[PDB]
Amino acid sequence: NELLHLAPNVWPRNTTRDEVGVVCIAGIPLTQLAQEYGTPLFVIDEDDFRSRCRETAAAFGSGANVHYAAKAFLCSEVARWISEEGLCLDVCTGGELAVALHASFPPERITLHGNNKSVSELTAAVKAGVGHIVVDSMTEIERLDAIAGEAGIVQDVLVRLTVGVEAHTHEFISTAHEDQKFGLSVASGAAMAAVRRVFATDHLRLVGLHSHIGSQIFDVDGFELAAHRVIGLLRDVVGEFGPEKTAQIATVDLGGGLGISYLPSDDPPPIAELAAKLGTIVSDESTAVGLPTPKLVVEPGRAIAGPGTITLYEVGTVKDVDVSATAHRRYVSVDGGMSDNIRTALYGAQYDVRLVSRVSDAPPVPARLVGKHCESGDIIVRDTWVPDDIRPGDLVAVAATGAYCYSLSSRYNMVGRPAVVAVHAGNARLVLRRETVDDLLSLEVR
Amino acid sequence: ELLHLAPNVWPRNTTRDEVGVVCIAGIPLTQLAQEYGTPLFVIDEDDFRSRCRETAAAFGSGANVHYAAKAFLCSEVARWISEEGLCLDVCTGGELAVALHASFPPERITLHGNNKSVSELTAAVKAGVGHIVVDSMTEIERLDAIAGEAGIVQDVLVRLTVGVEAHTHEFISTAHEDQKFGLSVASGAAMAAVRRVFATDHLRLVGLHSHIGSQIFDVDGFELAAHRVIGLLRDVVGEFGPEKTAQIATVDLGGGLGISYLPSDDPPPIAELAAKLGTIVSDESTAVGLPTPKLVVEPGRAIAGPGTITLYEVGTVKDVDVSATAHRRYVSVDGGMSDNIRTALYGAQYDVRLVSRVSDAPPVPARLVGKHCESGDIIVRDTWVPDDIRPGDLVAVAATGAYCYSLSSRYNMVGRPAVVAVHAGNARLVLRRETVDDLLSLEV
Repeated sequence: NELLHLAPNVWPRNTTRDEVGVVCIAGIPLTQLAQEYGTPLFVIDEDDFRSRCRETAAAFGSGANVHYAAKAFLCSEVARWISEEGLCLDVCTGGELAVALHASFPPERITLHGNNKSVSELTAAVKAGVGHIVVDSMTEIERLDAIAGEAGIVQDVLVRLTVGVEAHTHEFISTAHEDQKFGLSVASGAAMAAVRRVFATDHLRLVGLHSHIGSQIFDVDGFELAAHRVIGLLRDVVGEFGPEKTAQIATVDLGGGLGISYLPSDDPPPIAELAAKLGTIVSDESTAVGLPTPKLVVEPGRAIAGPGTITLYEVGTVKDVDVSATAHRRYVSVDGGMSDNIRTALYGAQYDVRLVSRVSDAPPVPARLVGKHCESGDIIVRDTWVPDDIRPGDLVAVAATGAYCYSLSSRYNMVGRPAVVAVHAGNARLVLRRETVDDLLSLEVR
Repeated sequence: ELLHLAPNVWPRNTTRDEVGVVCIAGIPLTQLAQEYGTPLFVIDEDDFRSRCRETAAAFGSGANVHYAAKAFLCSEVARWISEEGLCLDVCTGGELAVALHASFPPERITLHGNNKSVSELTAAVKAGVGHIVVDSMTEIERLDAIAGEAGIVQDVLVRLTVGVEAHTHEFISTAHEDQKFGLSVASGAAMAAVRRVFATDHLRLVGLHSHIGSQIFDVDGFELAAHRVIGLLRDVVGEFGPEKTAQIATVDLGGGLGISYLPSDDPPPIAELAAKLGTIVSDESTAVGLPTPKLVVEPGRAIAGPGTITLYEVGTVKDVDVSATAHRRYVSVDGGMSDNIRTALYGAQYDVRLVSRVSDAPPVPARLVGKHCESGDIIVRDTWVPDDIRPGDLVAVAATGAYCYSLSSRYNMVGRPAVVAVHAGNARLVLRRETVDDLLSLEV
C-alpha cells in the first residue's frame, strides 16, 4: 500500500514490478539475480548509467565538458562505458590512473587530481600523456615542471582554487578563510601566486581554473557566488597579464556535487536547467569584467553512477527492540553492512530501503536496517518503515549505492566485497567477482 | 618540545638513536621505510605479547581474556594469541575461516554477531568452537536445530542489553537501549531467552554477556552493568532454583578496555581495574545468594593497538590561512582514510610525531592529512608539527594497531599498506602491500 511506491527519481530508470509483485531492473526479477549471483549484491542498470552520461553531456553541450569523477566508482567496465559515451575521466591517485589505462581509456581525455601527487604518480601521468593535470600546491608545480621538461613536453594544467564557498542541499556557507587541504586561496593571494608561477615556467601551460564546493547541491546559488569569486581571480589576471594572455585560461571547471535523490523528498533540479543557469552566470560574470566567456566544465561522480545502482540484501534476523515504555523499533539485520555501505556511519547519509522479493499487505512499522558486523554503529538505513511481516529470507534493496559505496568498501570482520553485476535489456553479466577466503588470506606471507 | 614520546602512548620498545631517529625493537624507522615502503604498519610484537600477558595475569588466567579479532586479524596474530594462552572472539563467517586456517584451537574460540547465518553456525559446530554468544530468539532456534543434527550439546552465553554505555570517564544509563545487539533484561526478553535455552536438549547455558563501550577509563560503568546483569541471574533463581542457575558460571563484561591515544589519556593499569571488577562481581553475587561466577573480558584495542604505529612519508606541506592573523599547517602524507578512517568516522584523536630526524624548530599548529580526493580525508585533525617539517620527512601516528587496518579500504584505488612485525632487532613482513594486480584481481 504505502511502501509499495518506488519513487522514479530515486530508483533506477529501468525498474518495474512483476505480475507476481517482484521488483525488476532492466526486466530481471531481483530474486533471480540473488539466486544466480548471491547476496549482498550490487546491481547496475547499465542503460541508466549511459542515460545519465548522455543527459549531462547534452546539458553542458558536449561530453568533453563533463568529466566523470572516478572516485565515485571505478573498474575497467565503467571506464569503457565512459569512453564510449564521450566523457572525460578524472582520476585521483596513482592507481585510479593505472586502471583507467589498463582499460585503454584515451589519455588525452583524462584529468589528474589530488592534494599530494607523488613524483612517481606525476611521472607516470606524463609518460601516458594525460593532457590535463589540476595542480594543488606550489610544490606540485615545481615538481611537474621538472618532470615535463625532462620528457620533452608542455603539460597543460589547471590550478585549484579555494574560493570560500561550501554548498550542500538548499544552502551554502561563505568564509573569509577556508580551512581545508585542497586548493590555493584566492582571498589570500595564494591563487594569484600560483597563476604567476605557471605562466612563468617553460614546461607547463595554464589552461584553466578548478573549484569544488560540495556535494548534493540542489541550487545554483552557491555555484553562482563561487563562479563570481573564481572569475574575479581572472579579473586580477587581466590586471597583470593583459586580456590577450588571460584568454588562454579558457576553461573554468566548477567541480562536482551535482545532486541526486537518495530519498523521494530530495529535489535536485533537472540537469539541463541547472546547466543553463550555470552557463549564463559564467557568461554575465565573464563579460562584466571584460573577458570572453570561457568553457564550463563540470565533474560529477554521484550524479552519473549512483542512481542506477542498487544494493540487494537478504534479511536474516528480525528483532523487535523496545525504545520507550510504549514503542518499538524493528531492527532488520542483513547479509552485508558498513563493509559495503559505510556512508550512513561516515557521513550520516539517508537511504531508501524497500522489500523487493514480494509484496506485503502488512502495515508499515518503524525500523532500522542494520548489517552484520560487531559494532553497534553498523547501520545502513538509520530510520525507515518496513512491512510488519518482514521476515528472514526476504530480499530488500537500498536505492542509490552506485556512488561511493563500493569504492569505500572494506573487509571488516573479514567480510568480502560483494559481487557486482550489470544489467542491460534482459541480460545480466557479472562485472566484479565476489571475494572468498582466498582473497581474504592472499596478502599473507608464508 | 615535541620530542617527548609519551611512554603510555607509544609502543613499549620504542627508542631513540644516537642520531635521534625513532626506533622500535631496536630498528630505526627510516630503515623500515626504506626496506618495506610507506605507508607502513609496524607492530612491536613484544608489546602485543606483553599486553596479552599483563591482561592474563590481571584476570587470573588467559582463559578469562578473549582477544577481539575485530580489532586486527591474520594468521600470524591468531598464532600469538594461541601462544599467550588467550581466547579468540570471532565475529563473522570470514573471521572463523581465517582463525581456522591458522589452526587456532576451536575449544578457545567464542563466536559473536547479531545476524549469524545458518551456514556460519553450521561451520562453527562442525569445527567444534565451543562458545557461541547468542543474540536473537531466531538464532537460538537455528542453533538448537543445528547442534541437534550434529549430535552435540553446544555451550552458549546470551547477550544482554542492560542500558549502559560507557566512554572515557563517563557513562549513560538508559531506560530502553536502542541498538541492534542483545536482548533486553527490563522487557524480560532476556529472561524469555534464558527459558528457551534451559528448554532445548541441544544448547546449554553457561553464561551471560554484556558489552557496554569503548575506551573505558573507570570501573563505574562496569559496576552498574554488572549489577544489572547479575540482576538477571537473581531473576533466574526465582524461576529455576539456585542450584541449576549456578550452571550459568560465567559473566562476560565484554570489551572496551582503554588505551592511550593521546598523552593525557589516563586509563587505569589493568591489574587495578580487574581487581576492582572482580570484587564487584563477587559482592553483587553474594548480594543475591549466588556463587561468585567467573569474570571474562573481551578486549581488542587494549591488546593490539598500542604496539602498532603507522609510518608515513611527507609529500606536501601547505600553510593554510584560517584567520586574518593565524595559519594551520596542512601536512599531507602517503596514505589516508584508506588506512586510518577512525578520525573521519568516529572523530578519533591521534598523536603524530616527526620520526626520521630531530628538529630544533618551534612547534606550529597542524593537520595531518591523506592523499584522497575528499577534503574530510584527515588522519589527525589537531596536532602540532615542527615548523621545518618538509617533504621527505617520516612521521608516525601512534596507535593504529586496532581498527585501522581491519577497516582499510581501496578508496581511490589505494592499496592496503604492508604490515611488518618487529621483534628483538629483527623485522619481518607479515602482510604484504597491495598492487594494481590486486586492485584488478576481481575483474572478469
